Amino acid sequence: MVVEHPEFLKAGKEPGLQIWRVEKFDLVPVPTNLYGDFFTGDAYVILKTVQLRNGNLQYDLHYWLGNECSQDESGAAAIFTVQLDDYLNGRAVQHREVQGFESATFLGYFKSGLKYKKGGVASGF
Amino acid sequence: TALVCDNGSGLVKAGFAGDDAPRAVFPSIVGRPRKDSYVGDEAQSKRGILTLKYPIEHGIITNWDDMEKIWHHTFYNELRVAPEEHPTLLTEAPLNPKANREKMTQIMFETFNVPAMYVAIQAVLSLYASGRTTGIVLDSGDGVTHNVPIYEGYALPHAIMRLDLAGRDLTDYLMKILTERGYSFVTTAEREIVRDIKEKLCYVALDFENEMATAASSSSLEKSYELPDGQVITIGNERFRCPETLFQPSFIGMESAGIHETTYNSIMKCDIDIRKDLYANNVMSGGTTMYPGIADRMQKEITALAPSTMKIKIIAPPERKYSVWIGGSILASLSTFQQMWITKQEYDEAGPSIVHRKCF
Ligand SMILES: Nc1ncnc2c1ncn2[C@@H]1O[C@H](COP(=O)(O)OP(=O)(O)OP(=O)(O)O)[C@@H](O)[C@H]1O
Ligand SMILES: [Ca+2]
Ligand SMILES: [Ca+2]
Repeated sequence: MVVEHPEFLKAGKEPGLQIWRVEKFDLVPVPTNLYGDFFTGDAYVILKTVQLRNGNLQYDLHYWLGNECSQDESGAAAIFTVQLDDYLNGRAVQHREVQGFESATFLGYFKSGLKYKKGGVASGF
Repeated sequence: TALVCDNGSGLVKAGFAGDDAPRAVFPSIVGRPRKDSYVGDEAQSKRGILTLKYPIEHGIITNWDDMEKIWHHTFYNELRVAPEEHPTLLTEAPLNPKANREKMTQIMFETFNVPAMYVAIQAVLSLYASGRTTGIVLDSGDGVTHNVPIYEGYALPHAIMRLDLAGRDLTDYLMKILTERGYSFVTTAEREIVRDIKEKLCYVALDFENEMATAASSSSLEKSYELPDGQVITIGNERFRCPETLFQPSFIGMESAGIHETTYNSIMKCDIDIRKDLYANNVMSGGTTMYPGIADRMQKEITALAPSTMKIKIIAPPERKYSVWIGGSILASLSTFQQMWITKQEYDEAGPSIVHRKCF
């Protein structure tokens, strides 16, 4: 169960916000400058790393499901969130975020507003 | 390239990891003389000269000698690949005995020489297929029915409910009440017909008493069906009485409680905090769940058991005959899952016991 995937190594190394998009059975890091703009036809994974006073880190994993995102993507997102949690010693809290029914917290991360945009990368099947 | 294989009681789902569906599906049956053996349709067609057997009883592998035949047929006959050239992912029933898990692994490496393998639980894959980590699944195939609650990725063995009631039982029941009506359905050939009827016309009744009252009064609920020889027959109140047995097991003379009831009991037997999410994510899997108005009749029955202010939501995707398989197809295709495999090297090192540590 030990994952050697580069993004897991970079996963939660310091406080901040980290985003990935599911792309044909693989996590790919979104450009820092495109954070907040989501393709409604794809599935994403979001990791919020918060600095605890005890010196340790807090983790909250949110997997976002676009309306038009394919089943391979929705399934991948969920499995990847289950994997990232284990990788970070089961410490993270798993959150399922659907398009339009996001939790206050998840909406709260984006300061300049969360935007949707139609389209998205193809399915892996 | 990876291969996925869902070993059901009645049917064997199998294909390539990356496909949106299994390339091969057939009956989990092995026939030998009363080459030297037949599997699947070959066996059924030549049922008169062969002694048929089921190598999986209630989702548990009983006959290992025959189970090997099932797999041989899966590799060479159906899918047509070299087992030793492809990593093979298998599936199991929830609460699978330690012994099975090992014996299962052994066979793949020793008697088949696969380069890598893995064994995940069916119900879990179904949940992953719905794009969910936490939730309670209701997998009901031909052999058995289960209630597998899952939280943040992993199942909860203590809250698992098993039920010896499934497709085959409903088929057999249909035969009884349809004969009592007037027709005659007893032989092995006549069962297959009754099974076709089950899958085509049967449906779950929102309010049972109101349908029995509406059946007795008009004939707007009746349907016709053409047999193979030609003769036509009408099917009345037994459209919805057959699948009703799932909610009221007493119908076939059982002691067990309803599927809606077992679901509740399961959820109740979990931690108080995670109760809300199990109620809010009821995924349905397996084949004997494909009745029309099933997600509706459940949705109604559970809301009546659970608190008034509780949010409920039943899920039954159109592809729930293959949910299990599809979940695995996605899992086997992941880039991260390249490390999760059990390689031959690791099997030689540790032997069959390695399965217990690598796979949950
Ligand atoms: N539309 C339908 N209505 C009712 N039953 C159906 C329908 N479609 C399929 N089935 C039933 O589903 C059963 C097979 O489903 P499935 O492949 O999930 O079972 P399995 O996994 O082999 O059994 P188990 O869950 O015991 O391992 C068959 O017995 C069939 O009668
Ligand atoms: Ca897409
Ligand atoms: Ca099954």
